Amino acid sequence: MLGFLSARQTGLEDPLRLRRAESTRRVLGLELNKDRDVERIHGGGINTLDIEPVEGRYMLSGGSDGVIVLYDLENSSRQSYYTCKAVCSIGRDHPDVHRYSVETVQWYPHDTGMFTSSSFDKTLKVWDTNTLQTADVFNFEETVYSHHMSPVSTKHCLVAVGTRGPKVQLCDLKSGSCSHILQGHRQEILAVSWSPRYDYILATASADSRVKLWDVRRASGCLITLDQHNGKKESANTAHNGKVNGLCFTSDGLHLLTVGTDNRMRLWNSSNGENTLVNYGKVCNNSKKGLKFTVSCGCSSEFVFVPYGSTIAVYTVYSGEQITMLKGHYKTVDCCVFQSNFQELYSGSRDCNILAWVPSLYEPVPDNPAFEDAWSS
Amino acid sequence: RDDGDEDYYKQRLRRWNDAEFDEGFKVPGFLFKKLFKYQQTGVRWLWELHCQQAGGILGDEMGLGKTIQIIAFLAGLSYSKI
Repeated sequence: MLGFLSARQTGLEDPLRLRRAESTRRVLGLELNKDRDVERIHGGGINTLDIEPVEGRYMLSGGSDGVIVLYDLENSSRQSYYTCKAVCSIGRDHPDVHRYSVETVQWYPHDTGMFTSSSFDKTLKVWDTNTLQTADVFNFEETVYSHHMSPVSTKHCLVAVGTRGPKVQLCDLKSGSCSHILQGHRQEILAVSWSPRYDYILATASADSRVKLWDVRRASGCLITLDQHNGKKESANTAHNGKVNGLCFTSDGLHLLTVGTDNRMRLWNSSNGENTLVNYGKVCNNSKKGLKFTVSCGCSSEFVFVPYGSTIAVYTVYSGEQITMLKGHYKTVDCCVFQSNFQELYSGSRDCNILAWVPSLYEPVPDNPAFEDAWSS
Repeated sequence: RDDGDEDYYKQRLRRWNDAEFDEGFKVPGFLFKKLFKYQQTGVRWLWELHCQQAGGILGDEMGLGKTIQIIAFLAGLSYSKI
């Protein structure tokens, strides 16, 4: 610690070294709400979370009852153990409320004045953050399992939505569109995620055990249908061995992470599509819906936090070793988000509470009355 | 007659015997001067469809010249050897 500081002011080590080292140390020291608490307004289980792309201050949340609650995640008070209050909530009284369970929500990249929520009521809604009303409503024939917006594209505002139908739907915020549709899948599309490196590259995961790398501009099918055993190469080339219900690109976009109900997790090269043969052990996954997970950014070695039953598992992205299990929840956890600036984690589960995982090893120095054994003598 | 006959084609050959775009694409200069301004736009628009690997409908109502814009893009593609 001190050696990292001294090596910084002296100039032996580049200043990024201490930051990456201290960042990865915070992730390893993650523990429950030592100085935090999330205000509970979700009557049902919480399905999704998203931190704003800029300034990472307000966090959306979508419950199983349809209410969507926008949160505040910094200590406006002097005292510690602050409670993460909710600036606003779109509840039952709202005229434009999701009648049924809202599956995933997302902040629009490049500004915080608009956010999109998609529910099981077969609709994707565009919202105005300031006025808390809608601007565009996109109805769909089948239920909606996921939707993603490109976090890096500046030439378009396409939102990719995967429905229970076997064919991807590409809606454009600019104009209405809602007609561009990608064919090549066979069953329910449980996860869609754009590539942070390439603007027009999209990954779609569906129940036919196939993940396809698409190019939206491309007018002829898919580019790569990822296979498991890297044979010579569709109605074949199964990406997993069951139902692929997860998708998370790495920080730089060079590799793809997928989770299926085969209790297996795989890391895939983004360009060619060959799997990198990182085994990850057994990753428990019985979810029949979209499973949301995240990957750490700005650390020495990237981490991946994937829901694991009633716990969250932390793995090294490339090494594939199990770091620790964050046993905090009582029901199954379905969404986890990562606060890049502060190396904190927020977990939404089905016990109707968002848990905050904050780095430990910083404690007040006294001059603990509860920390003693009471054994008789 | 068409070039279906090899002998005929060879006979014709014996008888017979530069703007750049963003991605890198050059057209024969001796042909670009023979078209009009709108035909240049169609050639650029057609090559714009080449970058995205998507098709297109060229709906210029008759008399504007449909063959030339296809040929100029086709000839330019052969010249550039992309």
